[PDB]
Amino acid sequence: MFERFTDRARRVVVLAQEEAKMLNHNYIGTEHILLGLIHEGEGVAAKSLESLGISLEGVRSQVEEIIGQGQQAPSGHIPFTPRAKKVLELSLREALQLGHNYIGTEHILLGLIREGEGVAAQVLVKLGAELTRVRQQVIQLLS
Amino acid sequence: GLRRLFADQAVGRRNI
Repeated sequence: MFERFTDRARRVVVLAQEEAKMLNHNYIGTEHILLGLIHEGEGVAAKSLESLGISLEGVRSQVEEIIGQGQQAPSGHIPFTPRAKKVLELSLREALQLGHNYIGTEHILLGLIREGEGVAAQVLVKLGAELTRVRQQVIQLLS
Repeated sequence: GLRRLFADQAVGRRNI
């Protein structure tokens, strides 16, 4: 599935893994994907999130409250949570339905919203960003 | 990869 990703989408997932590592987390969850979308900085997802007032520090703060720093450094390669796998699979489906044969940062964010149930979704709502508004912003920046 | 056992090239883990 990674072979469909744009270079900047690949960067999102790489940064998600680095954020999980920094937090001493044992899985790449949806919240790490959200942090990766922000860290990537330049894509439609990052720009959408900046527009909606969703900051790297706000998300990190929420993740610290909900999950907390782990005590032991994990390995270089961290597995995805089931929910994060689902998000990636849905990102593909978003792209396909919109007529794209590639997965960009926009599609990863749309997939995160489509899944809508995991830690990232909980954090977005806690930070004042209803999922529906997030999708509209993405679609808007795309149009 | 999208599973568990050993390191994918870039991100995640995979099984045999």
